[PDB]
Amino acid sequence: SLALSLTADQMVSALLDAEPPILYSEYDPTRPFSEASMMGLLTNLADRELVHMINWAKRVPGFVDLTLHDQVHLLECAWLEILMIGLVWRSMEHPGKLLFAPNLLLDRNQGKCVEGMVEIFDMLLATSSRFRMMNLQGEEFVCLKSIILLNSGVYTFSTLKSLEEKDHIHRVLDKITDTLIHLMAKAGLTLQQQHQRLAQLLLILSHIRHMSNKGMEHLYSMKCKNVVPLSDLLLEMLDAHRLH
Amino acid sequence: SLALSLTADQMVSALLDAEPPILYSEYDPTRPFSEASMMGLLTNLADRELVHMINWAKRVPGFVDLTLHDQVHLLECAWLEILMIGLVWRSMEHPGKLLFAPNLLLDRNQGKCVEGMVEIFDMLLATSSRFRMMNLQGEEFVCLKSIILLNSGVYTFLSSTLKSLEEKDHIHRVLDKITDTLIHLMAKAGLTLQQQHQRLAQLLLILSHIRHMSNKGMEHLYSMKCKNVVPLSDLLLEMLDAHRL
Amino acid sequence: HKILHRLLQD
Amino acid sequence: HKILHRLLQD
Ligand SMILES: C[C@]12CC[C@H](c3ccc(O)c(F)c3F)C[C@H]1CC[C@@H]2O
Ligand SMILES: C[C@]12CC[C@H](c3ccc(O)c(F)c3F)C[C@H]1CC[C@@H]2O
Repeated sequence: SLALSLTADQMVSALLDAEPPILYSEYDPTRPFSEASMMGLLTNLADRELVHMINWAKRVPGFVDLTLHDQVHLLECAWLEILMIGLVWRSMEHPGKLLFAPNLLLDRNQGKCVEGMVEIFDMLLATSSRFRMMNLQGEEFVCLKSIILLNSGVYTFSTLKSLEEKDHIHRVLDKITDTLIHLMAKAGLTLQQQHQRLAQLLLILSHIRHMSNKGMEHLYSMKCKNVVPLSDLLLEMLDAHRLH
Repeated sequence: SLALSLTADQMVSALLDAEPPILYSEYDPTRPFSEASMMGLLTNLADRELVHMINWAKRVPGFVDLTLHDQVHLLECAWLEILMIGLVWRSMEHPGKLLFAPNLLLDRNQGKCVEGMVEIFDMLLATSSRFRMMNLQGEEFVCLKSIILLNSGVYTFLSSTLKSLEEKDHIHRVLDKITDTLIHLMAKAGLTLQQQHQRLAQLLLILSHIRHMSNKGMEHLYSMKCKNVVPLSDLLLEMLDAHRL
Repeated sequence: HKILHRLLQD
Repeated sequence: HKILHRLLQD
């Protein structure tokens, strides 16, 4: 089936090479921030990141084996999670700050410009602090990000073809588990430290799920208040969660 | 704290001994459901279940070591996740059904008695199927549930200042112990080292979906609150106001 | 002063 | 139809 036949180090390389680039913001220091304008920047950025994500996802081993229907569902379910773990990752070296872009580095007090957004910034900054405390490695990050892609929507899939696709996904997920463990072993962690750290990293995905759900609702309310014009792509991702 | 000195077997025993009882629904005697009727029963059950959860939480090793404020925060954040994972657990042996109580076993289609609730049932049922497909063990269940209690709200521990840092480190230490306990159970079950790690990953990733169901459930319950389809208890309203304001 | 507070001590 | 569906082909 390919993907399954990959070694750990092969798995790592594939994920590392598939990594999307860091994009810039259309941030214009000419004008002061407004709620509408900050929401404009952030969502414009998200939109352009999405296109790269979609293409990144296809380079995640096992993902293109799935139906178009299943690829869509997985991405629809996990897109904001995937954006957030990437953000939290590149924000690691910047305590008290979120590096949305190299030209867009925001602290929590700048998040207060948008109503109810500082709560989301606070959670994001805490996660970044958590990753920094754990000394999260790049190889570990790309494993976690692929795990989010394959797992977050797998439970929301009758039929037997639907079970064949579910099984295949879990096969690949188990492969990344093997990859993560192998990484920690190579890094010289004890056998005990291996399963302890594996647990720590995966439990963070529960908070990332939480941040996404709070983020989805916040973005949705901004939409329903006509604060920001969203791309048709974003409207469709947002729509996939119903929300209210 | 004599929580970090527990053996893996003593951890299991403590959690099993701490287990809350399976409450009954007042569903009487069997009148045809309505929207207000089912919401009434479900929320009534939830309120009664919550009181027991709080005493169960106090018996989770390491939990009572935390400040009053932090204990409150952990329960406020995790209460619906804890109910849901319990619901899913006792619904394992009843495929396509949700056992809210021994006398309240709901089919999927009965979730359509309440607007928008069937989608939440669907997610709970899918989780139940995964547990069943994994052949989830009781000792594993109590480990996962305790993990949810300690893990869900520890990141939102605002004030990363002073003796709140000591708190967070304590919680992570206990979490490691429970992790060790899960692995111990799998090792005892005869799983290979690779099988152990894979199953651990599989169980914890389910907690990501349990978080999702809780966030959606909170939103639904809030919408039902505002529409006044059902009068909620003071306790429920408080737990609900923790995710809002 | 919340109900949760009371039950945690009780 | 859906943009995401279209993008997953291009
Ligand atoms: C505008 C938001 C904040 C920034 C959010 C956002 C944008 C781009 C990212 O790369 C990212 F990681 C991220 F999280 C996207 C939305 C979610 C909640 C708010 O409405
Ligand atoms: C009434 C609800 C459905 C059942 C929910 C619920 C009740 C009791 C449980 O033991 C449980 F596990 C559970 F999930 C509680 C709320 C959440 C969304 C709906 O409004």
